[PDB]
Amino acid sequence: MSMAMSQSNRELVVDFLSYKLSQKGYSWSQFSDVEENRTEAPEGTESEAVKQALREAGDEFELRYRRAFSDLTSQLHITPGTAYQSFEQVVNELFRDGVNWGRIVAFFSFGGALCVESVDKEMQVLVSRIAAWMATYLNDHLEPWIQENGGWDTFVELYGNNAAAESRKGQERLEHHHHHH
Ligand SMILES: O=C(NS(=O)(=O)c1ccc(NCCSc2ccccc2)c([N+](=O)[O-])c1)c1ccc(-c2ccc(F)cc2)cc1
Repeated sequence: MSMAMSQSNRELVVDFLSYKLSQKGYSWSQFSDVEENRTEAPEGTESEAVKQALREAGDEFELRYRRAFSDLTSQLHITPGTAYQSFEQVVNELFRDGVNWGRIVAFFSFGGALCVESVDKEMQVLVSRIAAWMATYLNDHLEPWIQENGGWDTFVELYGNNAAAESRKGQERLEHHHHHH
């Protein structure tokens, strides 16, 4: 069978996380140490598309929304006290109007943003904790909706273009016929 969503959540936040960490030079394998097998050329499949959309989303979403969670992040001060309580409290606030594809892109970049920042200073020990909270939220606190709408394949085929348009141009005045009369 396909048995999707079998384990594309725990390593979903870590995959995008490293994508933003390597940009700063923090890496991830060195975050909490842990033995390092190797992974030279295992291949396996590496044919995931969600990581692609979530990638551009972190950029596109960070343009039209000059102010998205400017208050949410400010309400997540990192410290030896809160963690999943305040994180879920402000996070649930995002998944309240209605679980949507964009909402899933905002909660994703929002989490990686908390790790890239906590690690940007000198705290690479609470990265698995934050990434874990987002991993569980997607494990069974959102998946049921990801498929009810269509599934990750839709989250990309719907917005994440994949050379499927086969139109190239598309402009032509305004890709429309001014139906508004
Ligand atoms: O528009 C939203 N969701 S959506 O209507 O379902 C949508 C719309 C367009 C795109 N993409 C095309 C335009 S770019 C974009 C991408 C992600 C988020 C926003 C824009 C995507 N998406 O890619 O996931 C998703 C959306 C808008 C605002 C918020 C939001 C909620 C609370 C906040 F504090 C800040 C922002 C959360 C989601």
